[PDB]
Amino acid sequence: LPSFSSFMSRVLQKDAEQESQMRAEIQDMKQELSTVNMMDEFARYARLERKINKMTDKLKTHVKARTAQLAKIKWVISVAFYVLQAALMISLIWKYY
Amino acid sequence: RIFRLVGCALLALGVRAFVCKYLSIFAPFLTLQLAYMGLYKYFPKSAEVINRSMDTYSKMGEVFTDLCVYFFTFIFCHELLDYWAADHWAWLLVLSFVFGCNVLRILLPSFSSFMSRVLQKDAEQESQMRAEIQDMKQELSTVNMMDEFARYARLERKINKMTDKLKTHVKARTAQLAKIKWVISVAFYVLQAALMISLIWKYYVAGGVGITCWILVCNKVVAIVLHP
Amino acid sequence: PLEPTLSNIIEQRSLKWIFVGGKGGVGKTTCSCSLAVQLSKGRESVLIISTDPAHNISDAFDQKFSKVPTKVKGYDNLFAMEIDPSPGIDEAMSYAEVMRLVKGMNFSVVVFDTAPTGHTLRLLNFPTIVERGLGRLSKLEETLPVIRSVSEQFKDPEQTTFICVCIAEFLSLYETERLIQELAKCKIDTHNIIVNQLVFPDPEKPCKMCEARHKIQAKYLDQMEDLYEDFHIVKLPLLPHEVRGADKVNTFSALLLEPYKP
Amino acid sequence: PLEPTLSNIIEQRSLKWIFVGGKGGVGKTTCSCSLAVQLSKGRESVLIISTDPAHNISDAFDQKFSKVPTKVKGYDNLFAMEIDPSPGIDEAMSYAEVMRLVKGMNFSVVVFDTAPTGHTLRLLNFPTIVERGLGRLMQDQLASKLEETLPVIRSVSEQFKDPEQTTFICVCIAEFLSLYETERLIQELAKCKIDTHNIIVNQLVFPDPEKPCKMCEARHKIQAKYLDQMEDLYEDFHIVKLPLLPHEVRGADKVNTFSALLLEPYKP
Ligand SMILES: [Zn+2]
Repeated sequence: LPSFSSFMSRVLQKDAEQESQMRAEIQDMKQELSTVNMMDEFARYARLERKINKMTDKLKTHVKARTAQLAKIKWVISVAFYVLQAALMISLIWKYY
Repeated sequence: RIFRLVGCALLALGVRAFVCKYLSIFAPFLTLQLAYMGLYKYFPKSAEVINRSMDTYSKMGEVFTDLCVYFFTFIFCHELLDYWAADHWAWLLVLSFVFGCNVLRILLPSFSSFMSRVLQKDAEQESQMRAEIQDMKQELSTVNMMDEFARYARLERKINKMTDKLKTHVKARTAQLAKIKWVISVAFYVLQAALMISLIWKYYVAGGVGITCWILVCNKVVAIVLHP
Repeated sequence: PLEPTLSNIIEQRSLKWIFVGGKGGVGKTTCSCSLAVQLSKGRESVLIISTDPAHNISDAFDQKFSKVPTKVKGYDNLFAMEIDPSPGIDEAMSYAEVMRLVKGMNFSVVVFDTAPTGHTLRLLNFPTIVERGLGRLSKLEETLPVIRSVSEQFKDPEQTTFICVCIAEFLSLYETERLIQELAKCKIDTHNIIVNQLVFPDPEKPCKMCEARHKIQAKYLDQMEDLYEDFHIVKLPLLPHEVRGADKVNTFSALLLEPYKP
Repeated sequence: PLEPTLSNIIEQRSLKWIFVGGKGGVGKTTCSCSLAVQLSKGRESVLIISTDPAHNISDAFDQKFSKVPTKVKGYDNLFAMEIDPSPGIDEAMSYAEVMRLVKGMNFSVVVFDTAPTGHTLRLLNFPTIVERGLGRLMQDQLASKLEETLPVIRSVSEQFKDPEQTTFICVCIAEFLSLYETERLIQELAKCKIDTHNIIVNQLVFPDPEKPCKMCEARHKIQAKYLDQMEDLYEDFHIVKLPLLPHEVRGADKVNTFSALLLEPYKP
């Protein structure tokens, strides 16, 4: 488990870079928004929420799909685990025979 | 998918019909030729490592079923001949055993329904509560806003109040009975594990694995067929 | 920038469903009946359907109505109706009966008037989901087609459309923004934001509050334009409290063809 | 019946936090400024705060300010403040910092101008949660920081739920949507158990037959109806109406006139 987690993270570093930079700028402009008047700039302000929503929801659904394939990799490692029980099973089999 | 299964069922029937007759020394080879028939038949009808893994699990499950089914075929063409010792009672007893274990894993919902002894006294109150909240909202629906905000808000706060009262009551009950069922479940669970260890000591290697085969490889299939 | 006339909504055949929306002290019934009266001219026969529990169609049209769709006094093709009937199955069956009786008349355009809280077609999508789960495990089958039909009817960006209606106040503006986003999320189409209660003063009136609000509302209206150049805009000046009734409806609906000139 | 003036607030000596809230185009900053200018007279020293991003205090006073209290010309007790940055530990740290500095320097009363989007009182619920966690988890500079916050946070919390030293002023306008908003707001506050006795209204037209203008009576009737159903539904809470002011005078003069009108009951 720890070893595999190390490998998955080391390959998933591309995701861990992109998600980081994205959310980073996200808060950057969220703070910008917080410094935007709600009476003389509502138009640009509205462009900004629409942008935030599009970015967030799209990448977020992407995250659902990524975590889906991730749980598929947990199910193939669970198959690997079931192979390790079959392994130790044949081990006792030969310990007898 | 179901048709291939009943096909292997008729295969099993043929195996019972003639394998024990022992016309030749061919039992395992005929086993694996009948298996090849279906194995090949799959293709006409029908990343890379992922595709293999899904199939491997499916085939292992089916073969394990079929292989031990071939063993059952030696257990029935000869049971009639017995009528034509202690061992045949020993086979019969594990039938009862596993009927009991699975009627209790299906009895667990009976305990869920048995919670209704106190859930009746709960239901009467909660149901009356609902009755009032629904009629209050239905009357609320017949109220305008621009000229009747006063009555609107009056009813809204009344409903919302009784509503939150009801949610809290129901949540408490559910969040109580849930642990109750969890604990009674683990309880009889370790009691069937106790029954297994009991039979294991009663028969204190081939026999043990065989027992496991009869209690699972077959029964779980029967359960998925009759009470999926 | 487009033009301040509803030429598109009038000059189109494929439309069959028009939905009007908007909270606040907005004359939803007034603008509904207005669009209906104008649309009727070009079209063949128009069936107005209310949902607001205030039934202001009765007020504006001085006749009594019921769950039966009926004719309209002083008119030829105008047709009115209203249903307050607008666990989770009997509501869906009532709505299915409604839509069946609608298809039976098969009116070219069935304009609605949504109520104070939200939109009635967001709700309709719930029964199908639960229905499919129930099937997984009679009347529901029959019911199914009469619904998938109108579901395509609605998902089409060419046969149905939305017309939100707003007042020149920041709260209503933010609300209408939220509404437009929620709609575009739920995959409907839209092209129209009527504004309403527009004052139009002149120097003949030395009133100063009428100029303070004038500048405020003006400024807001222009910020409104900036953010909606894509969509059309429909200026629609506030009418005196003098005339109320058929007089009003006629006069008011006249504005939805030519731009207003004070 | 119930006095249309703010006598209770102006007369009470245990007040320490006077929140002001309410969405819409209302000039809540101006109303709070007026309340402060009036409160200072009888009391000893009043410290305004602010959280709106528009910094309306600036345009209302023609002075610059920063993250540090500061005197304002023509007043000996009014001190201005604003906080534009206003993890979770460091958020609590910044809030604790402002609380300690605002309260230590012999300040009898603190006035807030909450933003028109959200609510920050409820925040305190997050700390107390953490507190339970801290003991339960056990059973350097961060541990010391946590120690210096929880007693302070929990101490500053009781003055708020206390109905005799913390007071909320919602403000709304006479129109449906805003009325319903300030309704739901009152209900949610009463749920979170915070005292409240006062609903200022604003932008009130007051016409006379001298003006043959028709809209001035159409809105007038509208305002009448709404204001009266509002009274009916809030007879308990004090109602203190304020007239709309013309655009000629903007500045200290409008501040002191609103102040007078809030002190004494309005009559045209
Ligand atoms: Zn006027």
